[PDB]
Amino acid sequence: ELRDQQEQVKEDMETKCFICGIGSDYFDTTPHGFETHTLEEHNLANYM
Amino acid sequence: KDMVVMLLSLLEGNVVNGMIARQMVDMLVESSSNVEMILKFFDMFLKLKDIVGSEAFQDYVTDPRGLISKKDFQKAMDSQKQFTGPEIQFLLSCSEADENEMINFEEFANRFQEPARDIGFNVAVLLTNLSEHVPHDPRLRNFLELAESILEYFRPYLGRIEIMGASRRIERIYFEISETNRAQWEMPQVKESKRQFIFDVVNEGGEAEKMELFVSFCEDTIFEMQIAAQISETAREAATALAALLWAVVARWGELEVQRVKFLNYLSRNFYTLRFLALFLAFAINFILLFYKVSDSPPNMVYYFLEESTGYMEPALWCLSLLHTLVAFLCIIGYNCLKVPLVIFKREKELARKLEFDGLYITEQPGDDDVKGQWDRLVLNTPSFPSNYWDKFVKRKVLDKHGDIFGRERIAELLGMDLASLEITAHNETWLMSIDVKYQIWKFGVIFTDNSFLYLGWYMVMSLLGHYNNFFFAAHLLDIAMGVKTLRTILSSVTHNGKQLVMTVGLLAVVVYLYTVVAFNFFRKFYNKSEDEDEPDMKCDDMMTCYLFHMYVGVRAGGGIGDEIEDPAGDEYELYRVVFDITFFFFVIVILLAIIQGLIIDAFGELRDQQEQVKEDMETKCFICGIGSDYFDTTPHGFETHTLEEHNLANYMFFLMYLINKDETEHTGQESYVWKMYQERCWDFFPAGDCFRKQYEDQLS
Amino acid sequence: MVMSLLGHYNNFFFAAHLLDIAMGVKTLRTILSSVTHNGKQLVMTVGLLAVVVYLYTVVAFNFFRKFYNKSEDEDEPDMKCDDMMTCYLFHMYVGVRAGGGIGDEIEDPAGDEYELYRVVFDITFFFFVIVILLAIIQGLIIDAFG
Amino acid sequence: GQWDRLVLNTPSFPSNYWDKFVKRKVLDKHGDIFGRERIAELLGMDLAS
Amino acid sequence: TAREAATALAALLWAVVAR
Ligand SMILES: Nc1ncnc2c1ncn2[C@@H]1O[C@H](COP(=O)(O)OP(=O)(O)OP(=O)(O)O)[C@@H](O)[C@H]1O
Ligand SMILES: Nc1ncnc2c1ncn2[C@@H]1O[C@H](COP(=O)(O)OP(=O)(O)OP(=O)(O)O)[C@@H](O)[C@H]1O
Ligand SMILES: Cn1c(=O)c2c(ncn2C)n(C)c1=O
Ligand SMILES: Cn1c(=O)c2c(ncn2C)n(C)c1=O
Ligand SMILES: [Ca+2]
Ligand SMILES: [Zn+2]
Repeated sequence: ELRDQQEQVKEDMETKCFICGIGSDYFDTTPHGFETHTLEEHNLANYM
Repeated sequence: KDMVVMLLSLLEGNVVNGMIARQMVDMLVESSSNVEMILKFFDMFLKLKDIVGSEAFQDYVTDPRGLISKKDFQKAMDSQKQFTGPEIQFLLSCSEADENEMINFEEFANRFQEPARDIGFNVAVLLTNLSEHVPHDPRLRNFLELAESILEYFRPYLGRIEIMGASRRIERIYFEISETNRAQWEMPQVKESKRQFIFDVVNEGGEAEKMELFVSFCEDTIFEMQIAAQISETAREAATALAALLWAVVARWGELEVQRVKFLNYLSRNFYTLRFLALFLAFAINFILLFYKVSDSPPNMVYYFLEESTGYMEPALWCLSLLHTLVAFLCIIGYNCLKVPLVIFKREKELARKLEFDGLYITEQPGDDDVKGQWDRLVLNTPSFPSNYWDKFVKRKVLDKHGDIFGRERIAELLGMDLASLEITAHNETWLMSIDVKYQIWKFGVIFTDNSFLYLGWYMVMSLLGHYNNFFFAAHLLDIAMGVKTLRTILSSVTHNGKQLVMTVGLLAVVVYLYTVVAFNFFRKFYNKSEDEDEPDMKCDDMMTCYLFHMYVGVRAGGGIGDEIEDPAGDEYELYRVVFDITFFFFVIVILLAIIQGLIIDAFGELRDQQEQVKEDMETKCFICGIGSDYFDTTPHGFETHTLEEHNLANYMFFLMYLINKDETEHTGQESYVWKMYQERCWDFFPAGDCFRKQYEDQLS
Repeated sequence: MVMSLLGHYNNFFFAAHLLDIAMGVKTLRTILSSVTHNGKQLVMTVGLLAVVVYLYTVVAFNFFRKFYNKSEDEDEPDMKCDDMMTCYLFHMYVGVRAGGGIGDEIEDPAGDEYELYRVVFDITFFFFVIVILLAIIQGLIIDAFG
Repeated sequence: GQWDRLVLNTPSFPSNYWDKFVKRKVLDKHGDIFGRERIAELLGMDLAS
Repeated sequence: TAREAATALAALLWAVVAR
């Protein structure tokens, strides 16, 4: 269960944007939606 | 054919309900009798071959000459009843009669087959495109109904793709798939590569990697097809029964050059069968090996062979040793001639694309981080760098691209061409001496880099050294583990959790070492494994001996360290030792060993689950355009329609090969556009989440 | 019926009719069908275990013949690992069944030659053939039933 | 299929099937393509007449 | 059970667990 938790942390981080919640689903229709979204639109470091 | 090509090029680019398509069908109606007559001609002369090839028509043949009379001709096509009476009369008028009222069925069928193939295909393409673009056309329904047999015959050769590249509008493109392409695609040699690629690309999961590796696999598959085309054309009884059962379950001066070529083709054709039979010989030699026995003196230890019918099997091992060695060497030659070109093509393509975009040497900073990237250096200077790759102008293209910035003369000496005079002469327009050394060093270096070739080389070393000691053929028994998929997964499960496994093994070693330290510091009195009181053997007075004994006994036994410990009854430290023994049991037997076992079995379970999930995801959604089956469960038998016609995976490689084959000036607008799009190495022509139905559901009907 | 008629010839044969309980109950039917559900992987796993124990027995015959004495009496030293067939049978009968490696059966090392190599061989046999193969068989069967 | 070939050319072929007229349907479907005599020999029927 | 074997085992263990 612990190992599943560390795996789920990475899975949720990669399939969902932390800043705004939903992600990689509506953006997935646009090519490279999630990558651009997390690099420019909604990024954790840019808020700090 | 030129007529219909012009017509369909005129129609190209139309919307679902456009004036062009409406006028198209209106004009087709305006010549209803004429187009119907043409379609009837095609239908009759196409069903002609089906009629003639049938056994029912063959039964009416009653002449050793092989020519059928006109009366029997009419009777046969009356029995078939496919052709109407006036149609049979017209066919009789068309008969190439030899003045004896006898007509050759074979010549009559074959003569009017080759010239009409292209035009029949084009007419079928036109009719299919009109039906697809404008479904609500009652007038076109009659023409489609008359175009029944022609469409069915030309359907396997026909293929449909739905790339979107113009004005963000999805459109359909049709082309001709030759019989040779599909026939060679049906070869299971490329089918296995298809399975491996469809596993690997889904395993990777990269968004752009999908299309990138798809195109890379298409290029590699085309190269493999080229290679294939160029190369084609008592206890003994129980032990014997067990071996048979195992085998059953597991199994289920120019003349010199001509001979060399024939030998290479022979080895390349049945390399896999050669490997299988080599495995069987390894089984046989190990089985024969299973009957040895040692003795004190020869018939000075002696390894002498003894069993019933020595003449059957003692020379058998002797001859099969050499036979296995020769078979394995032929296996090396076959592997060198078969698959090494494919990997060298992969590496050449990868380095060329890196040199073009990443510009590894125009920037001249490999960094020496990767040994492969460093070894990539020697081969640029060789003129024969791009020979294996289909393109050989990548060096000149990169020169023209980036020599204005980095200096043309700088990369003139780097990329291996003689000088700018070499390109000037190119624009102007013994075999031993033609061999370039550095290219060969790079070639065999990358050959010695690949894992499969080293596995086969280790096989060579073992087979050659097996004559030094016959027991060394037991190493060749590992092909079973390296063969069938289940044992390959079993072996890979060990390496899957390598980091975790080694770390927990280290943790177990740490725990046992700490327990050894405390056992020496407190309980050195109890470790008395000796029986005779005259010469006691204290198992724990030195660190190394005590630690070795712990690692050897405490973990292995399962009961704990106390099994070999003298019973602590009625003595000091009795409770301080019962605590130590119970915590040894609870921390070394029931947890850590269980942790390792669970790690191994869960790694294997995860590997099997991922293998099943690959096949599942194969069906949940189509990976070309990233569309699920939800839109097509709304209609009966829908996802099959998508896979077969809309975004079929097999038809894309046919489309690429068809683009390669025909010349540039014959490309249509869509074909030229997709050619340019691929040449730019930008992948947006793919549907990319947009199917035709998604755009045109309103008028799809 | 055939077994029942055989039973009249010898009553002992009526014991084979007790297997009908398995087909009678759904749970027992699933229990027996677990073996044949994943029998493909199980057969090759058994083959792998046989291959591994064969490698270990040929290694033992090549280098460890003098540690395989099983006869307590010194008058008649019974060399269990005297021939390939006998040594392989002895391993496949005792080592896997014991569950604690072959060290329970082989005479323990007393600091003689090959002591380090002997302990490495014994520990790797224990690991590979106990913690890996038997555990995989157990997990495969229980996971198929689950 | 090799074993079920044996039950084609015998009477009372649809003993348990609801439809006892499958022979006529198979005839009317495939006799034109495969010849009436061949279908008659295969299906075990006496004759088309 | 000599110095060389223990040294090699400890070196391999440290090399693995260092990273
Ligand atoms: N708000 C967010 N900030 C950062 N990453 C996010 C965010 N939301 C989603 N992600 C996803 O997490 C990924 C990065 O996560 P993480 O910090 O674990 O990776 P990293 O390996 O440290 O990053 P990188 O190698 O790109 O520097 C992003 O590429 C993106 O897919
Ligand atoms: N582009 C695609 N998108 C989604 N599914 C596809 C696509 N192309 C093929 N398929 C799937 O392929 C399946 C056919 O696979 P099948 O069981 O016939 O064997 P295969 O592994 O593809 O090998 P082969 O056809 O070469 O014998 C179809 O049922 C379909 O689901
Ligand atoms: C000859 N040829 C190929 O063989 C080829 C290709 N693209 C991929 N391949 C395999 N191109 C553009 C090409 O001209
Ligand atoms: C009389 N009958 C049947 O007996 C039958 C059937 N479908 C199945 N059976 C058994 N139909 C359609 C039918 O008409
Ligand atoms: Ca043109
Ligand atoms: Zn699609």
